[PDB]
Amino acid sequence: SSSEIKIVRDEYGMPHIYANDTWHLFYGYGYVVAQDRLFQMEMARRSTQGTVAEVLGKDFVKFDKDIRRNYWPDAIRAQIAALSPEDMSILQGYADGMNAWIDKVNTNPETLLPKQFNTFGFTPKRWEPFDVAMIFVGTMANRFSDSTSEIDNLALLTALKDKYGVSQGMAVFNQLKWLVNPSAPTTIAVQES
Amino acid sequence: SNMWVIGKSKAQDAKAIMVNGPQFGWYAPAYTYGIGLHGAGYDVTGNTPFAYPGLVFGHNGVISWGSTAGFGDDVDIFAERLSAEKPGYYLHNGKWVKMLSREETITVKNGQAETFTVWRTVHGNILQTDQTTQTAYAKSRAWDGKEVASLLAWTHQMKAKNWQEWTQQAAKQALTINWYYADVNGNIGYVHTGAYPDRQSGHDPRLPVPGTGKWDWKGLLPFEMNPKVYNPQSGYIANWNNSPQKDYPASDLFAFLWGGADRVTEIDRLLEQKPRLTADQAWDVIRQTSRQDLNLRLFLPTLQAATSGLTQSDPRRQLVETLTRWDGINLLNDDGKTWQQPGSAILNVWLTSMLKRTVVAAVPMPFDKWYSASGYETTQDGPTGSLNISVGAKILYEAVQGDKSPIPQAVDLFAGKPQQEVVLAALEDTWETLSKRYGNNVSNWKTPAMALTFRANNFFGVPQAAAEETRHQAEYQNRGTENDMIVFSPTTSDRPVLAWDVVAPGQSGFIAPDGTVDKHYEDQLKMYENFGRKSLWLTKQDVEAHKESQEVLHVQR
Ligand SMILES: [Ca+2]
Repeated sequence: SSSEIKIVRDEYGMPHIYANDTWHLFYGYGYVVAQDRLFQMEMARRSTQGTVAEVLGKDFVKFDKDIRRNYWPDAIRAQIAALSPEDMSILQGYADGMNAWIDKVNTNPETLLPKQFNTFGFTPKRWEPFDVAMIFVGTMANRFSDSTSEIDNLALLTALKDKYGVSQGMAVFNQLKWLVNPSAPTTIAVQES
Repeated sequence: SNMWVIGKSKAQDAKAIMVNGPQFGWYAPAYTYGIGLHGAGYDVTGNTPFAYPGLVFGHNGVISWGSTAGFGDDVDIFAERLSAEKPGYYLHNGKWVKMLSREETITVKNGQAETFTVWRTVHGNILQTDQTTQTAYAKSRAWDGKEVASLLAWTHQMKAKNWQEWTQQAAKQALTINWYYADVNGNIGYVHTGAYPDRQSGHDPRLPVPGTGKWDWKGLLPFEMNPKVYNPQSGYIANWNNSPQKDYPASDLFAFLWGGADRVTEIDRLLEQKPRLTADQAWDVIRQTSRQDLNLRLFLPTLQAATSGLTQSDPRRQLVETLTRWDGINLLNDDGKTWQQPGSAILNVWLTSMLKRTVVAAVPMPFDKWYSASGYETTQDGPTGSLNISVGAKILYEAVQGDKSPIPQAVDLFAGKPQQEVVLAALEDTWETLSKRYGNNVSNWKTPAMALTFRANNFFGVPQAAAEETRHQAEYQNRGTENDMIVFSPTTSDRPVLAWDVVAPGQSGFIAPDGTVDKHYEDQLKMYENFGRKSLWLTKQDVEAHKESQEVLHVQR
């Protein structure tokens, strides 16, 4: 069947999802993630959207403001709205899968609720496609692809000019923060390109 | 993050071998999540950070893929021109343009709420403003508006069956990331993926540009321009966040450089060493590189030359002889807390002293603090990520190369003194410092080993577990957060593919309300520490053969 989602766990607990369509396949994935890593995922959602002070307090206000100032939520929603129904299924399947398991947990918290929700004094909320997208945006795009020190570099350069004069300040800048160095060991050999 | 890919011509008893060690820090519960997907055109196995829809590490029985951080320059800052009167406007192409703005309310558990505004221009969100210059800085990313497409390219690539299909997806991944390929036929490939700006002529990407119009990027460079190799003449592909290719410019970070001193050399040495490598040998490179001091190789010749005319009773000469006798591989003593040889401690003190006398001296305060680290700095929990050669150390290496270095020495870092005299002065400092703490008998120096901590707070500094959930490993290992190996066409099996991984502490982070910990909460922790690994299953018969449980759902959209 098309309604059927089979979940097989191996000797390490690693889940394997058997499904006939995209929505059912990502629903299965979403479901096991909510089973295995709900507190982690929940904290990862608040970290990537800047909503930690709500449950954790005063100490995270600066963190929350810094996260919100580094993105444009509306630009992310517009990319979601432009997806094709097959692409959209991935994200919707996933959020739906998670929600299915959050509903049972929230229904039977005396045995299903992750101990840390009790510790931290809050409970899990339902997910939407925007939330799934933000997990990737916040930890892959801002973690590994958002690197610059240009304002700082300018500050440094200004101090080198005040020390060695204008032309000298600039040549020292090139010695400390060169653009390229032809002796750098490379992944692609020079014969290749 | 490191990776080594071995093709047909370098592989022994297989056609292709892929070993990946993504480095993101050590966390409890695991940074990555193990998952197999079978249906709707997908047939994959692997693990991926934060259980993203697409698997960063894994294979589909035909091809295998992996990643390492790219570090290309894909972000530039635009100095926006504001008017004192007419606020919330900026000058662009001779018109006063209005900024996008949004208000935000930060709700605070047990405190008052807080609201602020976020501003945005054509170039990007505003970082900071200088109302004295009447300048606002906007951070411009080449991948702005392709975030979602990058996620989907990472998902769709799992279905590729060849290089041709695989690169159609690589062309849509817009973040600066290295992608790797291997297949059942022994083919291997590499792509430095990402969206890079087509800059205006005379744009120096290390420094801000005016955002008034003339400095605006021309667009984005085509994918034909992205560094890539297929079936390289060497038989292998190695990366440890080094330069992709000759003359490729790195990130603008002051602290990031691609120079003659690079930790990828440590991988290359080992892969060129043996004409062919087996899977156990390819796996074994993790153990060696985990334990290798990264500075020994770079400055041993320099220290040797400087102490060559010194006497045997000279302590500065003794210290160099200790290092000469050493292979650079750190091993713990029986005590689980100290290293067998004092090499790293010596290089650490020497290097700190050397930096203070050379690079630090040439830079004005407080910019001098950016170049003073030796790269051994840690705490009680050990390093937060990988060990690397510090920026100051890469700059000092070029200086000690003298004229063999391609980098013009605008200021002589040795400030008119012969090299040997600065080296010997730093060696005197070293001896004075270390002998004071450990005594005069170098042979009984028991130096402190670095440790490994699986942190309860995620990389943002936000709790993702209870503090008590923190795990400790005695030996610091400069390796992936996870390690995975894929072997295509083993001669050793009937199986066309074999794959292994390790996801520590375990698959599950579940703790029941009563304090009852899941069965898979920490069953991979000891495996991690002793360089072990678990089989990854793809086919139904393997999965069936190894099943521990089954759950069937009947759901309709
Ligand atoms: Ca830049």
